[PDB]
Amino acid sequence: DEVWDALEEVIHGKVVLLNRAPTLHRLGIQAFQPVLVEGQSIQLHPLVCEAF
Amino acid sequence: QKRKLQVGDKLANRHGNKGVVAKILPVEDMPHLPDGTPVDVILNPLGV
Amino acid sequence: SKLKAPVFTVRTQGREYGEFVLEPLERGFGVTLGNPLRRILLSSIPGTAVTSVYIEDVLHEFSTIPGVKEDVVEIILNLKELVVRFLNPSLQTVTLLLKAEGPKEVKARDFLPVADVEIMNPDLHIATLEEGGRLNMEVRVDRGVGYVPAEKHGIKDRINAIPVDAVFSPVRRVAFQVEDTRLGQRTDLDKLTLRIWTDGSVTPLEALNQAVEILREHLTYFSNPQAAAVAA
Amino acid sequence: LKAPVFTVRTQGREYGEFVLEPLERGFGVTLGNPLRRILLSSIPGTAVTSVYIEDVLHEFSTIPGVKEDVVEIILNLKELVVRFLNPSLQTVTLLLKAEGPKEVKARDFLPVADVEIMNPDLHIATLEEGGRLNMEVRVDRGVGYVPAEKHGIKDRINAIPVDAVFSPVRRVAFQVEDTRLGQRTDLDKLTLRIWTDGSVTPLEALNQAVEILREHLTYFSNPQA
Amino acid sequence: AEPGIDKLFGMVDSKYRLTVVVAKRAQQLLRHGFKNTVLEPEERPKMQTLEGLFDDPNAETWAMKELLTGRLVFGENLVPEDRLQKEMERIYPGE
Amino acid sequence: YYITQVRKEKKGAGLEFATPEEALAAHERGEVALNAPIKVAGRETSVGRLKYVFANPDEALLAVAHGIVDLQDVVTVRYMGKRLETSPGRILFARIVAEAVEDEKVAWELIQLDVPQEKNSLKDLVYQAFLRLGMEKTARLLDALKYYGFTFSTTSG
Amino acid sequence: FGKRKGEGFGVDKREVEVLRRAEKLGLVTPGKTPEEQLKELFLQGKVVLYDGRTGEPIEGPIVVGQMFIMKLYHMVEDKMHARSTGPYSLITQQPLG
Amino acid sequence: GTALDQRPRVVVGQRVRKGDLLADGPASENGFLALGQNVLVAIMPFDGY
Repeated sequence: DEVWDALEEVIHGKVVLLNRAPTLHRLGIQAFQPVLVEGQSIQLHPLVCEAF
Repeated sequence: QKRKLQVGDKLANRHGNKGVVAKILPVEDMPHLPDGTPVDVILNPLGV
Repeated sequence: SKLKAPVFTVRTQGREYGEFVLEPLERGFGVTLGNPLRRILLSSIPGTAVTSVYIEDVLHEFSTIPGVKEDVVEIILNLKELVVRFLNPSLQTVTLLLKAEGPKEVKARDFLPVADVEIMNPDLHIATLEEGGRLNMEVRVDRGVGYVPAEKHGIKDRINAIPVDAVFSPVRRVAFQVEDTRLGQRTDLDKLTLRIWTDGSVTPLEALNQAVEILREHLTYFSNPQAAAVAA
Repeated sequence: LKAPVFTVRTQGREYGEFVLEPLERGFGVTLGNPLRRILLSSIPGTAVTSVYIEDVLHEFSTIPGVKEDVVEIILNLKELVVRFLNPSLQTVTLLLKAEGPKEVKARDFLPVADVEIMNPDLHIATLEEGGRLNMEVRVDRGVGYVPAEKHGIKDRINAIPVDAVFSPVRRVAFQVEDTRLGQRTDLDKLTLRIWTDGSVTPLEALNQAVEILREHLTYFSNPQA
Repeated sequence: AEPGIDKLFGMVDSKYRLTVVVAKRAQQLLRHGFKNTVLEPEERPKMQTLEGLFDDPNAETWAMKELLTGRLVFGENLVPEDRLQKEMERIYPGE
Repeated sequence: YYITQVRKEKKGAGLEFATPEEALAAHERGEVALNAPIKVAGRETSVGRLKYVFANPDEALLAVAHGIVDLQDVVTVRYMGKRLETSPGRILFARIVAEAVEDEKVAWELIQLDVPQEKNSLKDLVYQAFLRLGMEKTARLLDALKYYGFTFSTTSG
Repeated sequence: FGKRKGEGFGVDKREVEVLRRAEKLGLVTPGKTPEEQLKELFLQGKVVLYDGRTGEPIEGPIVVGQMFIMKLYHMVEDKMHARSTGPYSLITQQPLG
Repeated sequence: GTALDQRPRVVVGQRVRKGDLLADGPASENGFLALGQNVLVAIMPFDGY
C-alpha cells in the first residue's frame, strides 16, 4: 500500500499526454492530470470527446 | 483463463449498438422496479 | 475496515453555512447516509416562521398601499425572510405587533419587544414609509417544520388577515457529494462531503446533529412486534 | 408525537414483511431506502469458497461417469446455502463421496455438527454407472461479493477457489403507502419486504442492518480540523 | 485549470515565454538545491499524508507560484550567462 | 434543457385575468375546482404565478423539494431586486452558473433564462464567460454544467 | 401487478407522484384509476422505476425489458500495454519487447 | 482463442427421436444459436456513466 502512496506522491501535478487515433488537428492530443483508478482502461472527460 | 466482464470490455446487441462497459454498479444503488428487482444494464437513449 | 473508523472533519463559518466531511466509508455508503440525512434536514427540523398577517386597512393581498412604497406582497415576502426564536417551549405562538408612521425605513427591530421572543434578524428590511405613511400590523409566528403554503394551513386571526407561506425549516439548503478517495491499493472508497445552509436560528452543525438524532430515533422504532401473514 | 406500530409478518426463514406506521410524511423513503441498500450489501453470510476433486487438477476438467464438466459443477456449487448454528464457525469443509448411478443432491453431503444445509434438493451433479465423485468443499462465512480471483483460497494444491457471493439477501422492496391516520392524510405507512435464502431470517438481517446504520451514525461523533 | 493562469499569460508578451521562464525556474529550483526559492516563509505548496510539499514534490508548480508574485525577474538578457551559474552555486550550498 | 423548460395546458375557457380582479380570486376558485390549470394563458399571468410567490430562491426550491412545485412550472420569484415570472428550473440554472463563477452579477448578465437551453445558447454562454471572466473560471463553469446536466438528465427519465 | 394487490399492496405514493407527471406529460389518460393508468403506461413499454440510491422515483416512466446482448471478441486483455524501459532494435534503436 | 467445448444434454435411459440433439455446440443453448445473454435492461441516461 505504501508503495502506492509513493506513486501518488510521484504523480503529484505532473501530467501525461493522451492521444486518439487519427490525429487531425492539434487537439488530437491533450495533456491531463493522471488519476489512479480501479480497472483496466483510461477514463476520459466527456467534454473533449469533441476534440478527439 | 476465465474472463469475467471487466470494465473496458465490449458489448453489443443484434441491432448494432456498439458499446463499452464503463461502470460496474453494485446491485444496491442501481435502478430497480417497484418489487425489489433491479435491472442488469443501462443503455443511453441518446444512442437511438 | 474497523480501524478505518472515519474522520469526521468540519469547516464551520458562522451560523449559516457549514461543510462536513466524513471519509473513508465503505462502497456506496456516502449515499446511504447523505441522502436520508438530507431528507431529514430539509423537512423534519424544528423551527419557526411567519404564518399569517393582518394589516390595518388592507383587505386583499394584491392591493397596493398609499404612504407605502412596497406592495403588500413584497412585505409579506420580507416576513418570509424573518427569523425569530422562542426561548422556552411554552410559547406555542406569538402575534407580533408593528406600528409606525412617517418617512422611516422600517426594520425588524421596530417590532415591539416580547419577553421570550428573540429576533435573530434585527436589520431585515420590512418596508419603507412615505409622508402620511401609517402602518399597523399583526404578524403571527408559529412553531413548525418544513414548508407549508398559504393554502395548506390557512390561519385565522382577523377577518382581514392573510395567510403567509410558512418557512419553518431553519435549513435554507442542503447539498452534498460523495466523491472517491483512495486508501492504498483501493481507490473506489467513498468520501462523503456535505453542506448545510441555515437561516441563523441554529448553526449547521446543530442542524446536522438533530437530524442524525432523528434518524437513530426512527431506527429505535423497529422494536414492537405484532403478528400477521398474508396470502390468497 | 407519534409512536409507530411495528407489525411483523413472517413466512418461514425466507420472506418477511415489516410494517412501520404511521410515519412522518416522506419517511417511507427516508427509512426504507438506506435500509434497503444496506440489507443488500453489508449483510454477512456463507458461501462456497473452494473445491477439490480427487482426480481433478483444475477447473477445466471433466470427470468420468459424470455428465457435468467441473465448471458446471462449481456453478451448481455456488448455489449451496449453508447455515452455521454457531457464530464461532468461520469455515466448514463438507465432504461428498458417491458412486454408481445417482443424481447427487446437496443432501448427499456428509452431515457436519453445527451446520444445516438449507438446500438439500440442490442438484449437485449426475453420475451414471461406475461414475465416481469425491470431493471436499470449503464453505466460508464472509461479507459481500468476493471472486475467486481476489481471495485465492486453497487448502490443497489441486483445489480451485470459487467466487463467493455471501449476502443471503435475494431481494429487498420497501413500500410507501398513504395511511390517513386520524387527523392528516399525508402520512406514510412503510412496509418493506425481505427475501432470504434461509441462512439468516429476514428479521435477523433487518436488525443487523439497522444496527449497521445506527453504528454508522455514530461516526458523526467528534469533529476536527 | 491550474492556479491563476490568466494572470500568468498577462505577465508576458508571448505565451511561450511563460513556458520557458517556468521551465528554467523549476530547473534551477531543483539544480542548486531546492532552497533556491524566494517564497517559503509560511504558506507555500503542500501535499497530503504528512504534509511536505514544503520540501520537494513538484518543482514547476513552485515556479508558477513564485512567478505569480512579483518576486522573480524575467528578461531577454538581464545577466551575462556565465557569472550567473557562478553566483548561483557560490551563494547556495546543497550541491 | 429538461430543467430550463416550461409547460402550458388547458385554458379551455378564456381565463382572462389581464383585466378582471374577479379573475384573481375566482379564477383560482376555478383553478382549485376542476377548471384552470396551473400554467396557462391568463394573458398577463398564469395562475401559477399568482398562487406561489417566492422571496428567496433557496425558498423557491425548498418548495420545489417538497413537491408543491416542479422545476418546469411557472412561478413568481424574487432574485436580485426583481419580481420575476420564471420557472424554478430556470432560476436554479441561473444559480448553478452564478455559483460556478463567483461573480453573480455577471453570471446574471450573460445568461438568457427567458428561454430554454439548447446547445447554441450554451455555446454562446461558454464563449462569453471565457471572454469576460477568463479561462479557468470557464473551466470550473464547464464542469459544473456537465455535473448538473448529467444528474438532472438521469432522474428526468 | 395483479399479484401486487392480493399480496396485500396497492400503490406507492411514489407511483402516484410519477403518474402525476405522467398524465401531465400525456402518457396516461386523466380521470382513470392508477391501476388502469399503470396498465396504459405498461403497454406503451414503460414502467415506474426507483433510483437505487435515493429510493425516490424517476420523474417520468421508463421503458425496460429483456434484451439480448453479447460479449464481443474485444476484451481488455489483448488491449492494455504500458512501457517504461526495455529492449531496443539493433539497426534502428527504437524499442521493442 | 475461444473455447469450443461440447456439453451433453441427454440422460442415461432416455429415448430419443431422429434429428433430436445430443450435445450442445460451442455457443448453443439446447440447440439454439446462443451468442450472448438476455439481460434486464432499462434504457435511460445515468450520471454520465
